[PDB]
Amino acid sequence: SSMSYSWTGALITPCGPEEEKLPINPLSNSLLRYHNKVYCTTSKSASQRAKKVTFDRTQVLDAHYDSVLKDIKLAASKVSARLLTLQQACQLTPPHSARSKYGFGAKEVRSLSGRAVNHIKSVWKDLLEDPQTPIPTTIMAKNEVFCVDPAKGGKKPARLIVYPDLGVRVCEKMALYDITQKLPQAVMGASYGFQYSPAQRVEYLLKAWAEKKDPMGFSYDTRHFDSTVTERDIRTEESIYQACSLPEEARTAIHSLTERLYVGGPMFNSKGQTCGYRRCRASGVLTTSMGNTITCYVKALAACKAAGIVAPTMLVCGDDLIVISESQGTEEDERNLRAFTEAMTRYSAPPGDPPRPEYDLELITSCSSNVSVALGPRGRRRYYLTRDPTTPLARAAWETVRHSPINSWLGNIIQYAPTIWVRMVLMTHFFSILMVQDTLDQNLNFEMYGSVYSVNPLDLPAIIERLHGLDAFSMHTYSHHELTRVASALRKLGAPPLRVWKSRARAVRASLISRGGKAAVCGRYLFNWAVKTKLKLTPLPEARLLDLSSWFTV
Ligand SMILES: [Mn+2]
Ligand SMILES: [Mn+2]
Repeated sequence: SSMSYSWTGALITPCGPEEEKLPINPLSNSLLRYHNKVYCTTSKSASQRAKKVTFDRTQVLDAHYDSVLKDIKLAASKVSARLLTLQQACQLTPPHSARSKYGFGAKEVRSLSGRAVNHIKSVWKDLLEDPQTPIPTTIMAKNEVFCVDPAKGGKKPARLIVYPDLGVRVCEKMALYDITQKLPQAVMGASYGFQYSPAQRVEYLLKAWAEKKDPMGFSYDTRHFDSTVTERDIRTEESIYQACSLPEEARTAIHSLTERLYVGGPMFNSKGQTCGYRRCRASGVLTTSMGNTITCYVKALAACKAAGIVAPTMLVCGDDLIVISESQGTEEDERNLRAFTEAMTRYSAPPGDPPRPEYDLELITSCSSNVSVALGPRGRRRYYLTRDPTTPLARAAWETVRHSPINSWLGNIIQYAPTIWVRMVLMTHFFSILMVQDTLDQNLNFEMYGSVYSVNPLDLPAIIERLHGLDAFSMHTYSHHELTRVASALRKLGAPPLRVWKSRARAVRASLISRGGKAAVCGRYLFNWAVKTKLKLTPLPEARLLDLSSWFTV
């Protein structure tokens, strides 16, 4: 039926300047050596991406899909959602959000400037009055950093980002922001993945695994998910939104945004030239995350019915899915997963990599992470969330005139504090850098799900205990998979091996302790793994007074 995109031949041009690596990387050339391997995706590869995601979608639904969709609409109907005032929506605009073609930017929006408020007022009226004229969007290449993979062609091409003007983005929040805060939990409950901290995610997956008599689990991820979303998927998303109790003015704007923006529209490059036409999800609209997660859930739950998955417990984040279910024996499990994949392919969610049943929790990777196991000194098994450290380490080494990688370091330290690579490598490097700079007490930003939280490095012990438990400071015996992966990624990036990081951490620890105060607490808690004679760590009173509850929610 419909093509995901069509193209005029105009270039996807850069949105301003694209940074050069410099001949010296002074903050990370003591972390790793192979800086040649660290690269940033740019508009230069945007055309290769465009080719890869342009294809004809043919979508065939069935009675399982219809039954699931009915249950989801009924679940939606329990939600009451309100319009945000124009001013409320204005003040949720991030401080550096891309400015408007109409001579104002995020600063004016956040301060309720007269010019910006009046312009947005007219954008909203036009939404209530015109349910049809397509809204123009800008297309740009995502700039993000990876390590070269020769096994996969060297450098990945940049993702495509598609977004409307700042005035429209404010209007989207007026109509749909409150729905984004309520709909996913309402239709998915515990299956909604973007409500869990790493430790809570682990706990959820362990609980599901344990309650199967004979558990089987698998992961599923869709190839180029946004381009596989059909105009009919998007209209079905509106009908799920419309299932909630909404004032009529919201219903009118929701429909108008769907027909004029969400289902498709023309795309212009940063130079204003017409560039193509979109008939799929625009990654950049307010409903991208919620839409992906709900549509993924509809298709996946229906495909579970198609395939005969027994007693499925799901975890869905965007287009990432884990299903833990009752095994029917490996032979039927293999067939069922093929049925699952075939059904998802009919629903227009074809697989990136073919899914495979697994019977060991460590071997299932979803949303770029997996559960692993370490011991204490106790022999007591402790489970925690980890991931391949390759991309975390590459981003740790991106340094330009415009970009400092230190927030990146801190983010990984916070999210993956129990891991051996954070504890021995990133933590060691982080405190070493900040000590030599004498900036240990200068706050840094932790960035997660579009929010920024101010963090003082010297509070990391309390933050980590609050998020991960004191066990995060005493994991002893890591798993074979995890040791292999971490050693391999350090070799791949030219970083010192773990034994060298141990020697460095002994020195960092001694320096931290010698400074007394909070710094000494960092040394004793975060680097207890480094010394032969372990100190007995006790609960930190400050951790009880931390409300980190919004850090890993939307
Ligand atoms: Mn995907
Ligand atoms: Mn994915």
